[PDB]
Amino acid sequence: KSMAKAAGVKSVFAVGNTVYMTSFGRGNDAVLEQKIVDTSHEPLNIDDPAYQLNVVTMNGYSVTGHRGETVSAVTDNPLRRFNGRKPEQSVPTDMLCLKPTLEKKFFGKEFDDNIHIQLIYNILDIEKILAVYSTNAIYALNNMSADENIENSDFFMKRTTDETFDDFEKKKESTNSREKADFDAFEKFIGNYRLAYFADAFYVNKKAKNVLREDKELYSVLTLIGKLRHWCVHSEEGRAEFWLYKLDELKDDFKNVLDVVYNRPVEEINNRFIENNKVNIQILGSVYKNTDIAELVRSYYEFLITKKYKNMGFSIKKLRESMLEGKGYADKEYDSVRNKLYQMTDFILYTGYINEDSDRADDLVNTLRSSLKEDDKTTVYCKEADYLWKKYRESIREVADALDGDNIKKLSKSNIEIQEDKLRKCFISYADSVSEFTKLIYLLTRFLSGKEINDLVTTLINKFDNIRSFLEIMDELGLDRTFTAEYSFFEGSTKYLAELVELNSFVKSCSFDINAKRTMYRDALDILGIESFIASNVIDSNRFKYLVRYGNPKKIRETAKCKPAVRFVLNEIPDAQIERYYEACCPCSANKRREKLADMIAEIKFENQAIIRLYLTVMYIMLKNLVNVNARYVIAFHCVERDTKLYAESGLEVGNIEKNKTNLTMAVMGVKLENGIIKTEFDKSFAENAANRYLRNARWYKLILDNLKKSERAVVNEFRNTVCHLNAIRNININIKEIKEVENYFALYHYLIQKHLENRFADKKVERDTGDFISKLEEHKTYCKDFVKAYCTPFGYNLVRYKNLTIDGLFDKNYPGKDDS
RNA sequence: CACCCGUGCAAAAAUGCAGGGGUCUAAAACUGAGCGGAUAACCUCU
RNA sequence: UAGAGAGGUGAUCCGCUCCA
Ligand SMILES: [Mg+2]
Repeated sequence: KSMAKAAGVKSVFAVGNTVYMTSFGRGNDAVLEQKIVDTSHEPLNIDDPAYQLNVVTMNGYSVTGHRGETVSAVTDNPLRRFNGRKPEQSVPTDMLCLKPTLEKKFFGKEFDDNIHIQLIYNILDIEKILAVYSTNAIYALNNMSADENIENSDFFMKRTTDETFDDFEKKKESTNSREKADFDAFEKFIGNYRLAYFADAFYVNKKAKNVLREDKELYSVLTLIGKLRHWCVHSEEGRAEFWLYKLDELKDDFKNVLDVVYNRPVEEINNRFIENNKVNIQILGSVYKNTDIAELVRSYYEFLITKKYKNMGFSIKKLRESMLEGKGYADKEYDSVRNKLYQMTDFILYTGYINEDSDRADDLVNTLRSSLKEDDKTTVYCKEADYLWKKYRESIREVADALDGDNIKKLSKSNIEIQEDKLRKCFISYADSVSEFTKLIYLLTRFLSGKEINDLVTTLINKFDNIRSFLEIMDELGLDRTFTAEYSFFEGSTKYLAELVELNSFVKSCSFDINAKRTMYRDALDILGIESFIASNVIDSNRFKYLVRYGNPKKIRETAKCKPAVRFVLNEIPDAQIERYYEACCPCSANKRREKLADMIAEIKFENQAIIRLYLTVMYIMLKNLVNVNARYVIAFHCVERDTKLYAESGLEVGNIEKNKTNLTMAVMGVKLENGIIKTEFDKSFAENAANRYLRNARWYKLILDNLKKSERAVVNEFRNTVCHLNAIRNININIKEIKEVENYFALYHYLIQKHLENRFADKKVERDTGDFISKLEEHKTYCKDFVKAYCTPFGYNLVRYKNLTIDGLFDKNYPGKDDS
């Protein structure tokens, strides 16, 4: 987008009165080129200048890079920020005017630079991205007890990693009713039949059958996630602030359960790596009659699992496809062992390429990089494939004829006695040499879907890589960086980055218990509305697996009867897919086809039936999107809970936060609540004394003040409780009963929230504005665009977040829209 | 097609044109060759 | 016609490596 980024300007920093500029290095690193003080620059990195300064002035800098095509761009001097037309230049502050307090929190003192603030913001992003997935996981585990649904202070809410299971059992005989209820809730949870849906966490094999873990292990696994959620979404006090970063100091039981949970996939991958692929290696060694067997298994492990030496610069799969084309191996007879044949051929190609065919690989990579046209690309691929086939014709023939039918049985029954000394060097690390943070993260992802698992892992690696790059460039300048005593967890950022990269290689979705199949047939029976085939068809479906985890089957069955909701969601379906779906089971235009398909979906009944796939697909996508929309407000509430304490440390009289969470935006504005109402009216003088730069502008200050008078503490409290507990989705079958016409997922989610709020506040007196909002909601049969900004006011101090979270069209990145007024 | 900031030309104190922002939001990076993961769709054999 | 598995293919989102 920006021409400055294209020109190669990575970042612009300002320390003291001197300004440094960085450019992109190898990977995600950084390096200094230009330093400018008092419009006078001295070059650095003489060996390879990414860009050069055409002209220098106090206003800005002129650069022309060589990253790609010669592109000229102009960058702005950060020292002149906030000091325009308004001794008149200084290091820029934070938009929230909360920089010195954060710098004092994570470091000894203020550093008067603009790098540490970026590092702190990147650190905060870790908690910000952990909150959403932690609350999603805790919702997934809380989905149990669906039949006897109740809403109160839940068992998972009050879980802390202070008392072990030894002390927890003491509540069994205690006369205290409050603790008796908690212990009974835990006992009821431990006997739930649906626990098998997370067999990768609560189940362990025992000589062999999968069996339920011991009680203390289960309690530890539950309470770890519970405490993680409570710490990340709430605000701690005392020594519990630094729980995640002083994770090294738990009790023994949690360490043991983390070790046993994380070790099982490693044992299944590494310990029996020989046995799983024995039929392949035993013939590969025959093919390589003059190589070391230990080196061969080492190379096979490197290729198949870690892919450490892969990515040489061409698709080996395409090379194999072009090499085998036109030969007899495409025939149907070899289809039984076809996958093993491709694996052997690919490994042979790789091994030949890494050892001897190095110059050829380099030439192929250079030729691929030098050209752009696809015709030349495929011609070069075929040219290399012909030579490769000519060289390797005999070996693949040897592999193919040695992998026929009963010969595999003879291969399997025989034993093998390889030496494991050379192989263990490249083994992935066991649980004995793995940090607690990665173990806890892995335990967290046992309750997430594939998309969520990938997003979490990738964002974590990206953030840690950014932290490492900032640490390195901080080292380059020569300033102090050493963290405080209680925040030393980030000192070894490189170790955690490499560890997470290793973890990402083998992380997979949680496997499902074999014995749970009986429960599947009854649950899938109810999700199709067949009350007192399907098991063979839809149980294995991934949509069913990701729908049963995050939703009550009965509520999902009931919520599909709402015709407009189903009608809207299938609009995003590509034309070809729905066109195929329609004529598949129905026996003139796209819109009527969609409407008829939605009507057929709504009235699904039983007593050619390929319609089931579309129903599960649409249920899965709409539920996932509704969950994702709610995830944003969890982030906002977590940010509020952090910012109230940060501002209190800053010196502002924020006051109590839990009783009324509008206190944050009230303290920033300089207005104080009096006798239940905001007495003061708007005045321009109040804008100049805003606690942060966001509320300095008069118009948005007045808008926030006007909207604040229509907010109520009880409504905001209930909205907060609904957001954290996800009660809007948990009671979808009632809150979506009488919708008329939805226009986007934002509107659907907010209508759900409105209906929930109206349902609960039906028997309590309320002030006039809320009554007017309720009257508007019921008559229009759609979400009100004023209540949405009325109860979203606690995030008012962050004006940008306010606008994004209350204006339809500014909320979704993929669906831009117009702005009001 | 949101927010903030700088510069040059208009001032009636507020607009236009042209740029930057990991220190704004779920939110910093153009092209080419590849790796991994996740959800799909199509074809061929059983 | 609708119901198993394997292989391949045109498209999507996130991360990562190399060169310009
Ligand atoms: Mg940021």
